[PDB]
Amino acid sequence: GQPVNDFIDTATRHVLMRQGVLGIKVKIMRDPAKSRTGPKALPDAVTIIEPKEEEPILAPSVKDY
Amino acid sequence: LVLRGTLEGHNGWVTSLATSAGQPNLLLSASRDKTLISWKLTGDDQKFGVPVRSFKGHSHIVQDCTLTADGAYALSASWDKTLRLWDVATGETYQRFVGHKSDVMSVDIDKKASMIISGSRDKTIKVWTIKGQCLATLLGHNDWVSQVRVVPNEKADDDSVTIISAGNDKMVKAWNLNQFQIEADFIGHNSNINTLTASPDGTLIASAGKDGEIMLWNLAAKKAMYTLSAQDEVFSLAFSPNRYWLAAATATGIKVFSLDPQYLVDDLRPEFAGYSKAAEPHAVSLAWSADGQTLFAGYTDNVIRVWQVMTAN
Amino acid sequence: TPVTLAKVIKVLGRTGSRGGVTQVRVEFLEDTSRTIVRNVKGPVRENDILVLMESEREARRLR
Amino acid sequence: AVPSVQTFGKKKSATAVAHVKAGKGLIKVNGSPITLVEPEILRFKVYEPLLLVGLDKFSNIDIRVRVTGGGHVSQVYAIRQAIAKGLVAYHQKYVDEQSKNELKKAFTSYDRTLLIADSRRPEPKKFGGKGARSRFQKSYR
Amino acid sequence: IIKIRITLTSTKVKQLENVSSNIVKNAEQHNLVKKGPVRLPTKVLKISTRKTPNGEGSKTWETYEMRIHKRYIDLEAPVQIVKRITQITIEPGVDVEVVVA
Amino acid sequence: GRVRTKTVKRASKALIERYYPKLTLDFQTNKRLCDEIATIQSKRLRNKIAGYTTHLMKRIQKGPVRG
Amino acid sequence: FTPVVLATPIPEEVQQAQTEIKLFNKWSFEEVEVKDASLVDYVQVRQPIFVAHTAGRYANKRFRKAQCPIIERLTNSLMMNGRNNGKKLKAVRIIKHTLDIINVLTDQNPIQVVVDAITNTGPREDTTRVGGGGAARRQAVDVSPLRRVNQAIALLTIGAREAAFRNIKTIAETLAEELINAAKGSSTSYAIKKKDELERVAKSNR
Amino acid sequence: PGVSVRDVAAQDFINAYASFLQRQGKLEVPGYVDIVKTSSGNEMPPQDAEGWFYKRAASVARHIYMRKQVGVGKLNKLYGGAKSRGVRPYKHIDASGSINRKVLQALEKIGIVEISPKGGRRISENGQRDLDRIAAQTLEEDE
RNA sequence: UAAUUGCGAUAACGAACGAGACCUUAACCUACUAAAUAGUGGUGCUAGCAUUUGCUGGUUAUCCACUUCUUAGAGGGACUA
RNA sequence: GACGGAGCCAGCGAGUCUAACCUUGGCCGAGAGGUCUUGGUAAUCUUGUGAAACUCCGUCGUGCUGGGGAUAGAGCAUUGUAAUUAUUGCUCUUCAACGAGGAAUUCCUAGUAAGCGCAAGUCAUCAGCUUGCGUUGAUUACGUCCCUGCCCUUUGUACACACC
Repeated sequence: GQPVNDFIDTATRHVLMRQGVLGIKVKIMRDPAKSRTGPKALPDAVTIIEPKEEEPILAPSVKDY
Repeated sequence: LVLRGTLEGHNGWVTSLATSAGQPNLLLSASRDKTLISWKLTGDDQKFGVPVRSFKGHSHIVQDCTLTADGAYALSASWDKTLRLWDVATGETYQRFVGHKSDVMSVDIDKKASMIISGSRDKTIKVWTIKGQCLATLLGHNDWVSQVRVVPNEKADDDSVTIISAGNDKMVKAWNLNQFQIEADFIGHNSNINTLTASPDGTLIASAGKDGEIMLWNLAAKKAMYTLSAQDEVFSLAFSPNRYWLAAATATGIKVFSLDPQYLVDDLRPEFAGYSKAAEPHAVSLAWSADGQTLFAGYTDNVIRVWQVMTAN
Repeated sequence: TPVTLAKVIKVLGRTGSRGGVTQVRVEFLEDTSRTIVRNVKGPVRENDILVLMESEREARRLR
Repeated sequence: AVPSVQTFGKKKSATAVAHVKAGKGLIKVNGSPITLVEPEILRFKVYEPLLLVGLDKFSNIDIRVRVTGGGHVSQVYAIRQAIAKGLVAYHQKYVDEQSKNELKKAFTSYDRTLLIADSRRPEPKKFGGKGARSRFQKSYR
Repeated sequence: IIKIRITLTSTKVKQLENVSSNIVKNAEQHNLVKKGPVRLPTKVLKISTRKTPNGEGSKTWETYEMRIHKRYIDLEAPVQIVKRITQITIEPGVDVEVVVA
Repeated sequence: GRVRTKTVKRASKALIERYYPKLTLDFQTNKRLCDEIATIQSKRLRNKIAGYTTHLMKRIQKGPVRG
Repeated sequence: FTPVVLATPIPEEVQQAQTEIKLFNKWSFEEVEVKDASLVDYVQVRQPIFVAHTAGRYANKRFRKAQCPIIERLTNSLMMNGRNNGKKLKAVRIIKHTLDIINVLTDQNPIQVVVDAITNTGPREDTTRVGGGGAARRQAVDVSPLRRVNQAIALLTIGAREAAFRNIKTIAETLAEELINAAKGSSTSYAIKKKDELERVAKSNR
Repeated sequence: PGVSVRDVAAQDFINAYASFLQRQGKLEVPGYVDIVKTSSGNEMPPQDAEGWFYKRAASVARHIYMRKQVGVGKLNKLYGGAKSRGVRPYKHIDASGSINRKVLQALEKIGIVEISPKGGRRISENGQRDLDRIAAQTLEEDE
């Protein structure tokens, strides 16, 4: 998808040899975690927090300040 | 208290409900079809209320609403991050209130009707004016401010107001709005807390949520009385202005209880044809009348059914 | 002339080499107990009616 | 304050504006009456909402509709949709809810959606064929 | 006291919206009337070019695109504020022009 | 064919596995709940997550899951 | 008759002929009868129309072309042969003139003659292709009621064009004449001649 | 009770004002009313070779009444036609600028249409007036 | 299921690309921001008529609103509820 | 259906600096055009792109007819240093093969096929082409593995340059 445009960058070079030309197509896929311009994740990983429990009975009564 | 008719004109879940304390015969019901509709009451045994007007335009669900007692100003809290102030005549847009960065959840007016209270899903409790400027901006809740309610305090119109508010971060906080601060805090709910109601006399709050446990806090000496086992999710709670009742629409039925002494009068079930048992249409919106003679209940399937007061035998 | 008018109980399946014929069961609209397999040409559905000049044949797969 | 209301109908490009004011009964498109816009074989299609609802309600509304876009057919569909929407928006805002809903249900029990914008839009032309989905014929040999 | 008109034409839309937000904040910081943003249409510069080189294969066309947005604001400013809002209001690529009458 | 894939099914099982007493059977409430507790990059992905979560809660009030 | 007149006139011919019952242009939609079984829920004459141009979605679900009103389907069928694709106002003017010719020829309601005509010319058993090793014979099949309506209207219009092509006969006249002869069949009409040939090949290939 | 031209039809008002114009007669019509084509998009001089100038003048008076202001080029673009390019496919070609010029000048020589500010030609007060007097005729076409 | 799409069955378990997710555009939104390079209304001033208040206009800046239709930002919506 | 008047309704687009882009408005030219200014570095003007199909009134009535306009002669303008082996537009005239296309064969399931025009690319002039856009707007299916193909499993092989 458009992650081609966002999170990977290509670099195509014709490199001149003693014999005929070779070519290098470097694809560097940077992290989405440090893509500080743009959305911080590939749209495939969901980040959840884990919550904190509470004890059941608790004696429902009144506090006062 | 057996069913006396059928009301229709909304298209989604009827979420909330109100009347006026001067004229009992006008209704304003807010429902999940992004539209707020008024009824007149005619007392016909099949068409009990007759549609008058509808105030429109909201980009999301109108969740809550309340009117003033002479039928002058209508307030609709809707999930498009606003609360809209109108007149019940000509539906003209008087005052929009925006400012909650997430969905507004509950609005009310006080007894002079110039201090407008809106609790919002940006964890906040906001007090604006009738003009549209903000008087009080309250932080303090960790999760959503789901329902807020002013309390009717003592007579003679003292220059001092008092409010209660639930929070599904497990608190029932009462706030004093003279210096814009907390006045009292009550704890003891186990699950998320949808609805809370204050009494006519300003000393009973009955609060419950997805637990089915209706807990009553007396703001007189700030004491905590008891808890009755409602055993399913109490969708809506109301205090009766004459019989001092707890009238509760719960996740299977409608339990109505007389407080003095401890006895439950009735366990209402409206009979349907077609919907099943794990596909029950449940009640969402409850309202007594201003005189306490009729009872309005709006359901998920667009409908409102009306109960009357009558003798035993 | 015996032009018989019948009611589809159930539709059965898409027969034909080319795949455009429908096998169907017909109740007879006059007796409940004469239900016939019939190959119909157009699109057929349930609850509807058919015309037959020979309502007696009851064939099988059109190959 | 001259209790008017502006509504709008929209066909595939024919977009009509509808001005409705509390008046004497004149219904006009492009300044002329609706009886003098001339596809003439959709004249009864624009005559539909008036003699549908029974004309003695139109006596206190003057409506003026202006359309931009489209062709003759879509412009007639735009004006019938727009004045029907303007009628039911008047009977929402300025008179009773059940009168609005009664005209609304009487429009739904016939409708070619009549107060609802149609979502039917033209698909793009895709390359390799002069139709939007058609293609140029091939030879094979 | 003069009365200017700045026109922001660019393609990086959020840089446009941010420089116009800077401008409307500086205009309300010493208010002029209000003169909020006036929004011209997206001029679409579309080129259709064959994908293929020298011609063997199925015929394919790519419509490369540029998306130009023009916006403009009237202002009732002094000349020193004009110099500041043409100099310290700058961004990459965003064409900024101030036309006076 | 509206068949939900592994990102929506796995993430909805995760948020119901660690967030049963926060959610409900309401599509609107659970959509706002995935707004609050979900770090996601799409409104349509969040809508599909919340829809399968309401589907899962509607069958979990009727019985458990093998997983 | 309870009249009302407004600022714009909106004449009394219209205000009388349409407000008590909703007609055609001016044709009887009342008292029409489909005299036959297997053809109800496949014609549509009970809910009328003003003129037979309509903006309907009749392809997104399967059987809604039967919910489409019938003389609209007549206009849609007559706007083909791709020199004539998309002149639907021309086609519906043709059926307006056609029902005019039906009322001046016959005393019957012209939409009743349309219902009678497709009910009478709609063939009852067709004959489809089998794989047929060798002689390649074809099995008789009872054609569906929706295809009765479809092939009825289709053969009406093919006879209209190929009897209307190279002659001073115009389209509404030829369509009216095929419609009356297919209504009360005389075995001189091309529609019912094709109907009888479909029945003959179905019987002899049964 | 009020008379305007938009309460009579387009065919019938154009023919009524053409009948008025060939009644009143003197327009300074050109001499080539039977020679010309009216457009390059036509392959035959017109059928009524008599009064097409009066129909054209009536229709352009109605058009200038209806509009704000218009010129000879946009009247050519209006009255252009579909051109049979032979075996080559059809296009849209403009109409006769000379005939449009002389009919617009003839209505200038009556003073029906005049020169307008920001150019082009706009309707006169008397042009509207005589158009509404024949609109009074056609709105009293009901015996 | 359109899908190596998932449920399930397991000497496999945990993964990767592809599909999907993503992006552009198209449809709706009286809901926030608005605009003489967009349109309306009212007061300008007046043209034609019938003059019974009216109708159709004309007016580049005569003013004030106004944002429904237009434009484009920020968002809503549908998830097979 | 051709023809002649009349009704009149679109949207994506392009548009000139130190030189020849779109051109509104007046003037003449039957037409093509040429002229005098005004407007645009473009939601400002070309533009309401007044486009065509369609619509109404009127002639024509089946004859390879006025349908079709091929070919071909004469002339007028425009672009270009240059047009003949026609650059294009226009006027007059010539009035062909074509009587619904054989065996095959192609595109298509909703604003979709099809009729209908416009913009844009090359461009001094040339669009029958193409890329887009809108206008009018369907009949018929909601299937199938039969034919032509595709994916998966099982099986057979003396095939692997892989059934050509």
